[PDB]
Amino acid sequence: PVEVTYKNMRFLITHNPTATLNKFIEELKKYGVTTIVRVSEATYDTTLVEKEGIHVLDWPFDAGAPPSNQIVDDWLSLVKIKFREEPGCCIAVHCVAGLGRAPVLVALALIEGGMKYEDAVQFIRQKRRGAFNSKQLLYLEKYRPKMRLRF
Repeated sequence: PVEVTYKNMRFLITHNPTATLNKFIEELKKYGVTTIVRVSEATYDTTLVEKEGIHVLDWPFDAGAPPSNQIVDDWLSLVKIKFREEPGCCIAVHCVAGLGRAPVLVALALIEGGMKYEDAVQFIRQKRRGAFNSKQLLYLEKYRPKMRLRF
């Protein structure tokens, strides 16, 4: 469980539980996460998660493949609204391995928050070493930001 914080944003990058749901739920609730963004095939049932009060959003894309335009647009709007309506909260992004798709979204949040892509890569790699493969680093390098988040 690795946590990334920048300005008004706080993220928890997680993976499929190593160990079962109860420990997982308790940990998320303790971190203040109000939303889980699952971008891959997930190994747990949402029904218990939602009963605990954490909405799950399922925006999957292929491992190593870049997220669709819609996914990026939807993610950036969620980041824009959620942290303002619930200041101090945490957003969880979940990946199969917690090394590619989930850090990629967090990198996009950091870039749209003012970081250049190399700053964001290092910012996440400081918390989760070995994140991002070559295909994914190139995507972050080529990404051209909308630059519409306000702080």
